[PDB]
Amino acid sequence: FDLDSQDLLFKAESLIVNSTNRYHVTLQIARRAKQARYEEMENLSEETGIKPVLRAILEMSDELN
Amino acid sequence: REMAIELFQPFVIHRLIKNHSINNIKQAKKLIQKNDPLIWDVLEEVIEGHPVMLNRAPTLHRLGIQAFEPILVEGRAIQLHPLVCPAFNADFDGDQMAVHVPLSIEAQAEARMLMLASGNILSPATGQPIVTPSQDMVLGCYYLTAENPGAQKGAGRYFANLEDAIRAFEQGSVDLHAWVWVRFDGEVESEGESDEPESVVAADDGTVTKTYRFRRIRETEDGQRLSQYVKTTPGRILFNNTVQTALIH
Amino acid sequence: ENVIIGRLIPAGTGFK
Amino acid sequence: EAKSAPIFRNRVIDKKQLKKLIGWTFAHYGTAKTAVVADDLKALGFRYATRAGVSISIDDLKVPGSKAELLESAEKRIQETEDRYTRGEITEVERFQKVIDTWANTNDELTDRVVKNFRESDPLNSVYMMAFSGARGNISQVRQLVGMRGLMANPQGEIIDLPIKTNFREGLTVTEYIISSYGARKGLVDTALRTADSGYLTRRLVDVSQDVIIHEVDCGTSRGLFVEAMTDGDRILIPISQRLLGRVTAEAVLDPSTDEVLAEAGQDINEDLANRIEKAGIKKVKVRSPLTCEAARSVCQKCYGWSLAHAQMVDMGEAVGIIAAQSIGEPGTQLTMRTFHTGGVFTGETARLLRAPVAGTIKLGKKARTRPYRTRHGEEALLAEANFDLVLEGKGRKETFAILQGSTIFVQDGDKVAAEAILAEVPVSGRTKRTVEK
Amino acid sequence: MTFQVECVESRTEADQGQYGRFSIEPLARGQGTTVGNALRRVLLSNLEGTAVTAVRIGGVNHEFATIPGVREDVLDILLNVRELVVHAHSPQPQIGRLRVVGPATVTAADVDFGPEVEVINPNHYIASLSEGATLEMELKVEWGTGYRAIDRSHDETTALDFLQLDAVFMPVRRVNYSVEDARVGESTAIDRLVLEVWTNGSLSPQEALSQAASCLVALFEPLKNVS
Amino acid sequence: MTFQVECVESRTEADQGQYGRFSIEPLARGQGTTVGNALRRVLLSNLEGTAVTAVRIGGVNHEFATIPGVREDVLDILLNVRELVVHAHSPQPQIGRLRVVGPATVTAADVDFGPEVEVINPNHYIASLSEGATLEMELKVEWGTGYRAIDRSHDETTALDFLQLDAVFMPVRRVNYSVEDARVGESTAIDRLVLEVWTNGSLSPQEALSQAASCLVALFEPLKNVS
Amino acid sequence: RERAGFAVRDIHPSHYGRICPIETPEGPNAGLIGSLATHARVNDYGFIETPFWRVEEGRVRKDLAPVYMTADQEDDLRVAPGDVATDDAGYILGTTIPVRYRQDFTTTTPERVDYVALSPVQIISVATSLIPFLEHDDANRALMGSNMQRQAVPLLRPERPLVGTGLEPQAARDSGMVITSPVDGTISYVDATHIEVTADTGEKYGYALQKYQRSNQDTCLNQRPIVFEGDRVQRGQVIADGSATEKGELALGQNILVAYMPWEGYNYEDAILISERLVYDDVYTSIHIEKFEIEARQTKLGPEEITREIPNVGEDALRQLDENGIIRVGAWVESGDILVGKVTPKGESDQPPEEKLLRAIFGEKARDVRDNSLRVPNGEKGRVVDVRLFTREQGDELPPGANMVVRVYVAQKRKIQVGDKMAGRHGNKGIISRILPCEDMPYLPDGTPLDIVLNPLGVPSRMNVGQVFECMLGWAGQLLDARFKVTPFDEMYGAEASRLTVNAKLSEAREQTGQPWVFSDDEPGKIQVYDGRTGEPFDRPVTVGRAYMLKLVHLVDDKIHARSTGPYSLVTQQPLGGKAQQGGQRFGEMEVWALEAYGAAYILQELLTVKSDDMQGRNEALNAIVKGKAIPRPGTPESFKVLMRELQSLCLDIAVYKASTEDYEEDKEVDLMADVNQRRTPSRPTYES
Amino acid sequence: DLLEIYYDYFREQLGEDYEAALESLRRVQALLVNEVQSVYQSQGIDISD
RNA sequence: AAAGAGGAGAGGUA
Ligand SMILES: Nc1ccn([C@@H]2O[C@H](COP(=O)(O)OP(=O)(O)OP(=O)(O)O)[C@@H](O)[C@H]2O)c(=O)n1
Ligand SMILES: [Mg+2]
Ligand SMILES: [Zn+2]
Repeated sequence: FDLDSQDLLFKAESLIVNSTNRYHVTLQIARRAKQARYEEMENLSEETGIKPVLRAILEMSDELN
Repeated sequence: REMAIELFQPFVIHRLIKNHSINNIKQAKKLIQKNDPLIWDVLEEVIEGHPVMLNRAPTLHRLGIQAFEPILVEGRAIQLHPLVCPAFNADFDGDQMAVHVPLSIEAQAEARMLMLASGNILSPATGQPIVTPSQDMVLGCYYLTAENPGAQKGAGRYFANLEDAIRAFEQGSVDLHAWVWVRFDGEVESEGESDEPESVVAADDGTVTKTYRFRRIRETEDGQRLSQYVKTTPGRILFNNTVQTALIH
Repeated sequence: ENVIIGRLIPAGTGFK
Repeated sequence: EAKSAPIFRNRVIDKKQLKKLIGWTFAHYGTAKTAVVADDLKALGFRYATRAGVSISIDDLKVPGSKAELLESAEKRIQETEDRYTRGEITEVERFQKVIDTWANTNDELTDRVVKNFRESDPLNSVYMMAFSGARGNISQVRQLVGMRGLMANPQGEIIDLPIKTNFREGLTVTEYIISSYGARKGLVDTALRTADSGYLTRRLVDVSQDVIIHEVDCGTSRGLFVEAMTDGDRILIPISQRLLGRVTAEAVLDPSTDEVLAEAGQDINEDLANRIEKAGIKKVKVRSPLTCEAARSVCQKCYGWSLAHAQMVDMGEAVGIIAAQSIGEPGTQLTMRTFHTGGVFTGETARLLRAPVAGTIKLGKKARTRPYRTRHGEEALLAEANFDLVLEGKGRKETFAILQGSTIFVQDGDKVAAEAILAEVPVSGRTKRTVEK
Repeated sequence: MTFQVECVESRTEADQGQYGRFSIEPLARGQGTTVGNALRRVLLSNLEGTAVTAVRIGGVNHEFATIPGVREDVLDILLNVRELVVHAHSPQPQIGRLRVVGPATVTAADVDFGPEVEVINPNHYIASLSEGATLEMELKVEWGTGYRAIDRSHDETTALDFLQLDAVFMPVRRVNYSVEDARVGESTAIDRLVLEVWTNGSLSPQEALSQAASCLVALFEPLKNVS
Repeated sequence: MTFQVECVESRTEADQGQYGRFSIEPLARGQGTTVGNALRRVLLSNLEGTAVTAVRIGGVNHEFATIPGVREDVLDILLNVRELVVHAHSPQPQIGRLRVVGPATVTAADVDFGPEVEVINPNHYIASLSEGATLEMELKVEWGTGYRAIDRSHDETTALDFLQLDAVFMPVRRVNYSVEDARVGESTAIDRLVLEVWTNGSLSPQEALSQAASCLVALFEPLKNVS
Repeated sequence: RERAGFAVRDIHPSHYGRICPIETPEGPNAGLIGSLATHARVNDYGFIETPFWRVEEGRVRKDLAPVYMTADQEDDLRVAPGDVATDDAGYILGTTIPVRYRQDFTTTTPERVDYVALSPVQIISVATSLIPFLEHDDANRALMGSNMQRQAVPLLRPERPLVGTGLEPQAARDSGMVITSPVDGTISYVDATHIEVTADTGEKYGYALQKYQRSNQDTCLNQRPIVFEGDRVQRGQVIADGSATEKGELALGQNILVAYMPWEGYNYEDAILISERLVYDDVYTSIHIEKFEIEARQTKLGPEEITREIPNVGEDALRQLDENGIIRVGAWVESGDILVGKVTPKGESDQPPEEKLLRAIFGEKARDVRDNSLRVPNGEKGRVVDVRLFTREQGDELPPGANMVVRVYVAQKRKIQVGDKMAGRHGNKGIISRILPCEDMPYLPDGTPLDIVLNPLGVPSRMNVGQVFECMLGWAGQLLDARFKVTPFDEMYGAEASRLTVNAKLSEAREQTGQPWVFSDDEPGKIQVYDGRTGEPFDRPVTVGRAYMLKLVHLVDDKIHARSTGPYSLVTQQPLGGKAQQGGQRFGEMEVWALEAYGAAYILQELLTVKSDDMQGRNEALNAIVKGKAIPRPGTPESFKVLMRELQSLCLDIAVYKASTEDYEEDKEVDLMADVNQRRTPSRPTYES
Repeated sequence: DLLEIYYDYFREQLGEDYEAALESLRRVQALLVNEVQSVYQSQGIDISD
């Protein structure tokens, strides 16, 4: 695939750096992943080939732009 | 694979029911027990993106448990990266390790963002590095950059760029410990370098050449540099080029 | 004490 | 993550340089580049370790050619001491102490000669290369390989007066093997019997402070602690720059030269600020400490400071008591189980000797107050009662030395001291060890 | 025997260099190492190219080795000339003349390399000139293989008319190879070979691979007639 | 590109192996290693051969039994017959039969394979029998390359009471080579390669060299077309 | 153990020559168990004696019936060690001899000496006496080597060492597997199970041999002949030997080619890289035998029966059984195969009684039995080599309450693989991490690939340099076909005895073979080595030799374990512990400290409740995972309730209370042992529907 | 007894006992920390304060 | 539908 784990590591590091607490951002990521999984499970099929946690990391890093 | 097929059973059953529609749980269990080739294709993608926790028996500090990303191997032994051995205090002469699997999404997020083994760089006891090369990497880097009065073939040659020296070395035309001059513009530190210009030569049109023990600099009339050459060894060039290249990717 | 009864510890992600 | 270019290191690269490079990379780029840099360095080292073809041989272990004369001088001194004891001029304790000191000094001189010979003869020897590059070995094992084993210790921790005068390349005798069995037993008993004390200590430490958690941001306190360097006489054992990293100042810091202010009140200290403070004098600094926090819980975020694993201020909700307990209790337990790595040799720690560089006469001073004294080797000397200065005059060179209180002097005023002669001795301290019955 | 070759990615750099990646699969358990090593050894040292071998600079003082009006001395000019890339279409040597006057920046596009020799990169920096300065130079090219060093003349020479330089006739700049698993399912051992080639520009990676393969085939052909 | 290959020495050991030495010259500066290492690698791993893969003994059904009157047990007999050297002229498998009675020393000379299979060493020790003993055996022969381990997956019990063996098809025992300088006064760096082959006996060294050269040519040929 | 002091774990001066000072356990009972020395013996009172030779005026009388002495008899005499050198086995050389007087080491002139020890190796035990060049090693490594020499596995075709010490034949002989000829005659009959010897007079002697038997640790005991028919033998000659002995000598390992250099990271920390020839040449291949048992009891409801008619099973599961229902000898079995078919007549009552009573009244008797037959466990396979059946009416003493016993024996062959432990005699151990094809290993100037590559970094750190001596002597021994034997403490004849001996042997081998590359004068122990992947020589010559290596009983096949869900404990309702019963791994308090220091609270909470003993949350979590939904929040673990009941049993009033939110109302007690949700709570997690 | 000496001296020197207790405890704390750190530094162990 | 319950000794490996 075009998405390697190195990019996810850099994105996670960037998410950690631009915040005041690591525990708070961990909780936010967990909440977003749960919401995304529930949305997937009740409608359509979506690009299921990515875990919800990775999806949440990707959207949260893209929102930084 | 024998451990992985047992530690991840409910996820494999769920993926067998959802995709590649089988029927019910009993058929999936029969398929798993009979060892159909499809279950391995399912397991290869069940475990992708799921962290795992590794532990060694005497846990003296918080670095004795760490999270990794697994890949399936053939055999009956666990493979470990050499750079994390000193933190675990483990060598390959009889030791054993324990493996644990998180279940919920919160646990997976915590394992990825708090305990992943690529983010543990400094020591909580003292803010010193903990992932330094240890036994044979140190010996190789020492042999690469050492000195050798003997075996000096191709000494005195001149090069441009740091890649010409490497290319000439790969052809066998220069030795590994020879003394060569290379054109380099940047900050350089040497061992035993004299801060006083050993020779100064002033030429016409306001130019000056200053020669040190390991350097040769050309300057205009109280102005900027024009060139700088460094006297070094091909192995040191290899080391510094590797370090410089690694910091751009 | 939260370990013995099985609750979230008041440190880390279970702070609040 | 960018904007800093690496320097060209034109030198030999041992473990210390690699650690410095790793620290620099983490400080300047982040925690994601450091992993790839370490991976690349590991790959390069692995690739070029096998090209060299490093091996070990019997003829690679070089023994200095001046061992026999050193041994002969040692035996002459020991025989003099034993004759003196037999005549009836000293007791048994003084004889034991004298022989122990003589053998320790002989071993020290031998290992110095071994290192000098190894460095001068061939710098590409495999043993030298993989011992003094920081790869696996240490000096105490090369000493036994190519020097001499020395004195042993029994399981109770006491010294045996019969030394082993051979090394492993030459081969031991039956008596020396019997003697080495005692060190082997000492290590075996130490590994599994003494490890319970460290575990008990760390369990107690964990229990005493399991509820210290960061709950407050600031307490508003002007109290603090004074921090300076750790020295022993005129030698600095721990500098002040290492102790100030990650601490918050309780008061403004002023340069003793000008009116410039290096830091304000309530400012954390990074590496560069600590280096600037040390370089410009400054012997004491007042900092915020958890010993003086006024928080009505455990500690506040401002009185704690940095978190050493992340190189920044702590997060709210950290369990720092557990970290403190398992940071204190780990190294002792780990070191208890590594005793057998050196056999059972006795780790020497001798007194400090002052020697005359060149011949001359002794002038002494005017505040010199001394008393007759009997040393631990059975000798008559002088014990000092106050600090003074010793003046040694020569043909064209005059030197002065400072003598502190409590040290012993072996010379008087007007004597003709030869070259390389002992003048004074500072004995070892009794602290850092537990006192028992006699 | 029963393998396939594919080309994955190709680029062209700013300096007109070229890059190529090839995938070969499937092979027997150990054949990838032999194929890759033989290809690398033949590619890096057994191909023909052109290079500048002799130069002559007019208006040179034998002391201080400095050209009047030019910000660089002889050493830098000689180092910059050695990196010039040429491609000749004839087996006989040719000569080239360069004459530049006035304030200008000399470039490889200002060399008259006959009617057949071509300059791959016409943006190669050589030297800079100021007012009242002129540069007159002569260059000679040849054929050869590998990195040919010269005797007694590292770089710094200022004496005879035609200066002799140590040359590098190497169309291929870098070669890497790797072997990976291609089992697919559960069966005997199968591997796949990945090969990366960096070429200086006068050749394409596919052409270099074809030439190396032809050379190896010609090498190994006459050994099967002994039985 | 054009060179001469000659055979210098050829000798036979005690009817159980062959030795050959070859000289190849002239070559380029560094092509001796390139040719020699490839030849060694291909010779030692990528050659076909014949071996015994299954044995049937009357009165025995597993490998931990004994026969009354025979000095050895089944495991030793299986180990002895595993290292028997044969050469087959046809790709299809054959079946060989043996029957010996009385006080005797059973060697390999009394195995009837038929005119499609030849036994190389007829003095291969197998077993010894006392007065009141008999030995009856059947052997199977197949083609392959390398090392093959037994698999208990053939649920179709066609090989009833047949005892399967781990198979080793390697007809080349040892390979060595060296490079010498063939320069004669003139400095041109001409190489000469000397190669030595120790062969099991079912193949002569010339045939092994020809097969290796053919395999290498077939490997390196399909790369000359596009890339 | 608890009440033992500390003076009992030390070495006393009276132990010399009577108790070995090296061999001892390395656990909690270190220093409390010892081994008898080689030359020691016990008299009729219970005290230990040791022998000595007497000297007269300075001459050792080596032909005067050595004197055995006790610890208190020799306290008042000057006794010399066994390394004192004599001129011609006569007068003592030198002028200063070390002696022991009044339990003290002293020195004296060679005329006041009274007794001399017999041997320099009189101070050590049997296992420690098989290590050559032992005086150049560390004592701890000698202890480790002695310990590890007793964990070796007997091999298919053992080999005796090239470099020995001289004690192997006696050690092999004094243990009882070597058969020796008692007369001076000929050999009349040889067979794989019987040997006959006929003497010159005319009488005959017969011997039978063991064949593939089982030991206490599931190893193999086997005997094979050595002699041929019609051979002429002598007295004391060996005619048969055991599983772990060569022709009269102990043989535990094999001699293989070794080089000391690093590979591409595969020798990182005491890991081992080997070749593929060690696999397909059947080196380090061993045989193991296991036993399975079954019995037929008599319950109060009715006796159980061994039969073939197993209810509710396919026909493919009964192919290998015969008549009675016992597996046949010579069959190949995998996991799940049926060895002995046993059926139990049991009347369980778990169905509505209407159908059962109707069938009983109508008749049509059918199978009301249960199947609990004997099956091979997971991860086992092999051949069936022996079946033994014991019953009544046969003169058999069966256990009371039983009617039949069946025993089955299964044999297996094992080869070396990744994850197995290897070691030598000098304290060097390692784990195999990679197996290479023989065309990738380094090779010699002869063209021969190597067998094993060892990291040199571990030689000076562990301080065991006797292995280099051993390898350099084995190289010459192989090149010469000599099989030398060396006695420890050989420097009493010179100054550099071992080095000079090795150098002389190597030079002689170089002269005899005619190959100049086998020995070098600038680098005595080093040879040039080439790379099998590229054909390029390495920068410097490396050390090459022949090493004697062993394979230990710690194999990775008996160490891999995993679990998802299994049995639980009766009281605490926590997972069981143990490999043999599908047990879980313990999460101690140190790991809890580490997880608290990290800050991961959800991981810890899920570990403590859902995965261990929350009887209701286990099934909810399992079914939520299966259905792909979220995992509900946990409740209260069972151990807390057990503790509360135990505390209340001691007449203590302990309870949990809920705070009053408002008003004057007092706090209300909470009932912990009550059901909150109307859902089932089974004993084990299950897949619903 | 060092604590008792400090308490008595500071109680006489100062007015109240709150400040005296604070001063005595501070001095004893500093002494204990320095002693422990020195004992640890005697070996090759490095720990933050 | 079923299926192991604890305890005590002795010996080993990180
Ligand atoms: N009573 C013991 C014995 C051993 N260990 C553990 O096992 C390790 C022993 O490692 P080992 O391989 O036996 O020795 P090392 O000191 O590693 O030396 P080497 O491997 O070089 O022989 C100890 O460090 C410790 O982690 C322990 O915890 N308690
Ligand atoms: Mg270890
Ligand atoms: Zn505070």
